[PDB]
Amino acid sequence: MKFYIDDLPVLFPYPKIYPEQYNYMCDIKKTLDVGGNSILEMPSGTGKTVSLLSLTIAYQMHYPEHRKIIYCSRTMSEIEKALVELENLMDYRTKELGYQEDFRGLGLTSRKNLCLHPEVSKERKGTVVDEKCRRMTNGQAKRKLEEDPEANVELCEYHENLYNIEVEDYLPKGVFSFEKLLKYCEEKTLCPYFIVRRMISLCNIIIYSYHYLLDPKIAERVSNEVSKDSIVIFDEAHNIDNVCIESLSLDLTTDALRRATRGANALDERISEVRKVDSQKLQDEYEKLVQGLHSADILTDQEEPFVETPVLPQDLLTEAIPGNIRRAEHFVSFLKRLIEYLKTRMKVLHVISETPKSFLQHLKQLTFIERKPLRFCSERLSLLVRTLEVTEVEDFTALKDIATFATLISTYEEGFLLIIEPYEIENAAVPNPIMRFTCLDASIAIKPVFERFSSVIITSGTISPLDMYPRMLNFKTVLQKSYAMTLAKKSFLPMIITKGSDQVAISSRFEIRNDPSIVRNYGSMLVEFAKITPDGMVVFFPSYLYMESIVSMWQTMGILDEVWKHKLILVETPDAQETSLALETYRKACSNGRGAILLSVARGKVSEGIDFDHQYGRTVLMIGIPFQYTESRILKARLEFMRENYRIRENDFLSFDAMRHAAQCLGRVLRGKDDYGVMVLADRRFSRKRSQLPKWIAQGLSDADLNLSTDMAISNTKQFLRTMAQPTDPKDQEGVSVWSYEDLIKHQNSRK
Amino acid sequence: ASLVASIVEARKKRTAKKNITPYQRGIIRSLILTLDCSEAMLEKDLRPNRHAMIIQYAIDFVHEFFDQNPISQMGIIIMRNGLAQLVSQVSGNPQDHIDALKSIRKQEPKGNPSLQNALEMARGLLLPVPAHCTREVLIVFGSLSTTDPGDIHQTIDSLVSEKIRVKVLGLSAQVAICKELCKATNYGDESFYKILLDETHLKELFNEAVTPLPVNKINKGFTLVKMGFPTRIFEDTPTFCSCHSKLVYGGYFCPNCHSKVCSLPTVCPCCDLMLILSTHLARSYHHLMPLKTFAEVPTTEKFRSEDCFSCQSRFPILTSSRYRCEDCKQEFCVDCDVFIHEILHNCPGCESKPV
Amino acid sequence: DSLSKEKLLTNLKLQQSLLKGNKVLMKVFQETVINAGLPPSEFWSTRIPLLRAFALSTSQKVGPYNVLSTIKPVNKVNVNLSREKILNIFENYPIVKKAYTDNVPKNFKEPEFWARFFSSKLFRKLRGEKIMQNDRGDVIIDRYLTLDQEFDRKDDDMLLHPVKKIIDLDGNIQDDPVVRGNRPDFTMQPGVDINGNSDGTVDILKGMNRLSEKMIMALKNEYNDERNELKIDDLNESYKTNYAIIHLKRNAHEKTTLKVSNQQMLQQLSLVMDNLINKLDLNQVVPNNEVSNKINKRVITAIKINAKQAKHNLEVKSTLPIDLLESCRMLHTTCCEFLKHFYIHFQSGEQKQASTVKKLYNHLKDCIEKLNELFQDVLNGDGESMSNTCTAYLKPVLNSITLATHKYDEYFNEYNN
Ligand code: SF4
Ligand SMILES: [Zn+2]
Ligand SMILES: [Zn+2]
Ligand SMILES: [Zn+2]
Ligand SMILES: [Zn+2]
Repeated sequence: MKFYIDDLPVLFPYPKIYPEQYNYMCDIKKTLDVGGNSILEMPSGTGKTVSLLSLTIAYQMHYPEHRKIIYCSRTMSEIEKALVELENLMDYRTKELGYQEDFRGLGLTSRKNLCLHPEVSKERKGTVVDEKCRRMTNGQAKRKLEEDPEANVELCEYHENLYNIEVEDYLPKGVFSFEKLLKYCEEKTLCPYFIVRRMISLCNIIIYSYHYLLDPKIAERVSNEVSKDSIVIFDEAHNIDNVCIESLSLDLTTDALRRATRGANALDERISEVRKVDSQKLQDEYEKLVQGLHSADILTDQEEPFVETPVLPQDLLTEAIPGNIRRAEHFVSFLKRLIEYLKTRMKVLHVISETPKSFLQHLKQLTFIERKPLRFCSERLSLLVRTLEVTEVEDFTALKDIATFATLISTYEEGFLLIIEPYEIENAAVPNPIMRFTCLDASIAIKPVFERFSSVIITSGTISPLDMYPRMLNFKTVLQKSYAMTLAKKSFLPMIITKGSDQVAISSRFEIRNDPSIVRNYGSMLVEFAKITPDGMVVFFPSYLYMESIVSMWQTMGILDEVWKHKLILVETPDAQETSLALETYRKACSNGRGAILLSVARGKVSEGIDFDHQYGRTVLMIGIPFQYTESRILKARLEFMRENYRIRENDFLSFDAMRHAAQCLGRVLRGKDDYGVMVLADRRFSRKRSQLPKWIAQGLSDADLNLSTDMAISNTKQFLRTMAQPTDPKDQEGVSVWSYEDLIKHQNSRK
Repeated sequence: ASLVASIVEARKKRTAKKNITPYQRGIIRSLILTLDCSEAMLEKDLRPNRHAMIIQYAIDFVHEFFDQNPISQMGIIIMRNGLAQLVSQVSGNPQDHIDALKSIRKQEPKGNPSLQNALEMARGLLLPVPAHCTREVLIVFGSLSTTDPGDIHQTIDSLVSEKIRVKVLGLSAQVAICKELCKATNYGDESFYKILLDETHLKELFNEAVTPLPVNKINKGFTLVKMGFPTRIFEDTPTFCSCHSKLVYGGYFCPNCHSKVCSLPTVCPCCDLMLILSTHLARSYHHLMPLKTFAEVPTTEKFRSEDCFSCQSRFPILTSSRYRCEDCKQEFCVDCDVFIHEILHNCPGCESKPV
Repeated sequence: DSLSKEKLLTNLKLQQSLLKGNKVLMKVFQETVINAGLPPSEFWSTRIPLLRAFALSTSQKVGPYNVLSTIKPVNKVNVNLSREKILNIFENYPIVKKAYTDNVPKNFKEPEFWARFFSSKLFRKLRGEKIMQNDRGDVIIDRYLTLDQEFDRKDDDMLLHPVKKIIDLDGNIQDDPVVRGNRPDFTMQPGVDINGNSDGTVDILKGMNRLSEKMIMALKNEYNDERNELKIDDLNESYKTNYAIIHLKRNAHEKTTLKVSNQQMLQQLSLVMDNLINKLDLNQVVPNNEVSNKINKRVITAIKINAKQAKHNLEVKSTLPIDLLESCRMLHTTCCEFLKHFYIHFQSGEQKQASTVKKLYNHLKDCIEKLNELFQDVLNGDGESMSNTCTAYLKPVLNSITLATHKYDEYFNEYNN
């Protein structure tokens, strides 16, 4: 359906549309015309992404700016689903026009997902895949093979075909799904990793993860070829503060120092071998450090720096390497005594939380190691590894951590704290100690996104409320509001269970978690939903050890054995391969109608992008409040941190963040205006969290449902399944929840 | 507001029944009645038993189907304890099915379902079925799980290849597998998989399910059938029947081999031809031409008559229960209109109207 | 498969088993095949759906299930040992089948055998219970532990295959596998002790999982697409009943092998209105008891014949002896079987069946002579007084037999001559 908005011809692949999506597109168009930022809470039971794609394609083709559009996603599965949605959209628009328009827009992922060389791809670790792909495709391999054809450091045929052909002739114009381009590059023996690394400037739009946005090692590399004036759109980035912190927080082990000593000793022995063959390469490196040439100055673009950038590219140094570490032997001895300092600061007895300034002051007090060499150590080590040709870096890969930490702590001192603890494992036979680094502000990595792009547009599904996100991130929007659906009748059924059918108060606190009476209550609930579950049902808990503890004693006393006769059960395996095979079995079980029951963490891998619908999304349990573990020093420092800066209350934030995780888990049931289910919540303290609930979620929640028990919960689920076990008149939703185009026109005339 | 609620519920029913169309429907039918003795139907949530009201309502359905569709033949497969069983194959005799039903009533139900086994031997029962004889199976299920010896999807595709349409009637709620079964079995339609809410709605589902089903153009079976009536002779001697070899005072003659049979509508056992009467073909002309609904006029207008055209009773005033046949332009009462549409098959107002 | 009419005729052992199950089918079989000489191939050729029903009844098996989770031992535990449960365990667990196949005939007897099998560690281990090292079990079955572990690794190897891409979470975890952040808590790691050894709940989860994939491969035995499953029909056109309507045209033809006028009907209407407004007389209607007597004569003439029919308005009681009665019953039944096969012969419409029609017509002529000598024997042994009953009783089947002979003769003269 091709209709008109105020200035733009807008197409839709369906004959029908929802008003929430329509007004959402209207507000997006207003935000595009005004420029700047916006935060919009969409109703997660509305199809959003296809409307987004239709509006962006129409905006790009008709608007004479023709700004690039940057989709920003979380998971490769989300990227692939968006690829399928866009391919449906462009097929529709090609059929509508009678022709395909010129366009390119693709995804982005790793070599481990993209190495079509069958030998390099077979390695389990993506670090090993990247290392071997470097070793035989880095151009050093090509130069060795060109100099000596007998020099058997080979090249990938998929790599070499991309230089046999041209970069614009890598693909025919259009949009390719990931399986489609993998089939194409298998047919023509092409490397899609280097293809998509060469498609960054060439595609009109882009979609990728958040790691290649935030982590500076993989951030500026994408950010070079993208336009300054592009359109930025996010998706479900409510947990991006965790990703920002984990991109800038590091820990230390005794294994790290041991591996550092071994790598430094083997590196110095190789330096002795290199100086006894030919000191010319090291002399050339030393005079290039005298001149002050960096890794980008000396290395080509194909070869990459060995120690990738720990700090932001805005926080890099441009002057020369100091004379203390300018010589290779002097740098190696300096690194050795740095490891000596790290070892003698490693052996503490109790918990210390010091500043980077305090660490640097004690560093200069004890030894004579300075902040500018600690910044330059990463570049110095990368240039040393490139010159030395030490390609077996298995002993040498640990020193990347030390150079990363040194350049991080010698650049960052405020908004960051250095934590030193004597217990790497608190529940251990022996105390391994640890130094911890803490990222405390999440606005730092999204700051260069803010000053790089004006049209930064932010959205998610269950982001409620909005105000603390311009607190935790130092920004503001020109406009922000939220959206709830104008559904015909309620088909998601939220209620709060504070008590079992025995009327016993229920919770999942980390102290009273091993309370066997409340456990017996919990399994009476498990029995009663296991007896009644038609297709699928999922239970989450705040902590996977506690899941394993309760399911272990459950199997021990046999209620799992007797509920075995109803359905199957799957639990989130530690290996995500086994978890994927488990999801395949559950998909086949709901396909044949046996059905299974799922267990995973509210902060687990299933909770961050996995969808369930119409037999998979049928009902989801949450037992207790999904809190983060309380005695995390990083958590307490961040809690204090955000209170001193943005006056953010600790317990209020903890409750709000637990509700954010719970709402993110519970949003994996409803897709359009056709799915249905019962939303069951099990804690006493849930009743005071309607404000922390999203607007549409708490809209279906009743005040009588704030305190319910298992018996009338069972009753209400029965009358629910009898209710939508029956059909419904289309005329009850013909123009009030679903619109025709004529219904849209009639609403437009009603508004004007 | 009680009459207003009754009027708007009758409007919703009328919107459901607006599609009064003269579709060609399944007349030469072959039926399989899949039943289950599993332990799920032992539950006393239904009073006296799920299996109890299954037995009596199945007896009622047997009687209603043999009345409304006499020429068809219907079989009974019982599921019990991991392997389904056959107690009655397709026959023109209800008595055998009724005796099997009361034998099941006398016995206890217990077990666990194997729907693939039930479908496989149902497939073998419908294997020597002629193309004009439409193949249909009715499904009841009181559980939410089924273990099966092999995969169900090859069975699904094979039964789709065998050109079958099947209704499934579940107990608790909708199951995705049975929804997919009715979808692929019924060319994407999922109106064939329905769940009850109480016993009244259950009986209404039975009364709907007695009726034949309209047939598509794409599965065309346009042919002829070689039919012949028998001749009743009220004979003066105990005489052997062809089937059971027992001495009967009177009976029929075959139109070809002149043999006698006990009952109608039955095939010949000897020269092997379907022997019916005009009653059996006469039973479904109200399917062949239906009776469209009658115009309930409003109380605002003046009326031609203020009393019923048919039962001759005076019409009430707040609402106007004067229901006008569009084929006859005569208003009738709600009582006569409901009775004529449920039982009768001609409008006496249209008999009054000359053409 | 073995589902053709040829294969149903081929399964002679199944025919033997069902014949041995039935009784009157046995008696029919000896009278036709053994006494009269009917070939078996066309004995069973009229019973092909019954053969198919027996073949389906014999050729079916049940769904797999977990024998172990269901069965509890319930102090020597009592056992309701079922051989069906034993074979359920056998083709559930080929390790148990292999432990069976070398122990009953060689090492120890069957009851001491299954006593050791209930005693064994592998019993409670493969049962829904983590194995305890305190348990003594059965040391003979303890040699099967590493054999079953080899079976576990081999089954994992054959089960392992490339995973569908959109479902695969390995692409998600390998999307950015070079992330060096911080590891999660003790919460997210599996349940281990202070020595780091696990409780084995992941191992029993693997075992029940592997049970589910054995169910999946039991379904997946001898006995692109992403676009459709990602397509959504919620905002699409509903399915249309493309059913054809029927219309009627009606023109009934009249049957194949005086008129009053408007003036006449008007004047008779005038007369009858004159008589109606004139007079009605009550007692003029009584008949004169002679015309009423002939009325009674006609009524009683109807009553006599109709009530004589109504005098004769398990079967009826018979004066026949039971031996002669059953002999005429079975001869009648087999002659009906002949005549149904004769309609199979004649309605076949093939020149291929000509010698079959000839030889069967000889058999029918033998049946005719059997009936005639039967009636002669009942005549001379009973003085005809009930042999009249026997002949009148068997009369309609021999009448249709004669009808078949006359049809064969008339058609023979039509096509031959
Ligand atoms: S060029 Fe591509 S396919 Fe070849 S080794 Fe490198 S990543 Fe693998
Ligand atoms: Zn009979
Ligand atoms: Zn006949
Ligand atoms: Zn009336
Ligand atoms: Zn009428």
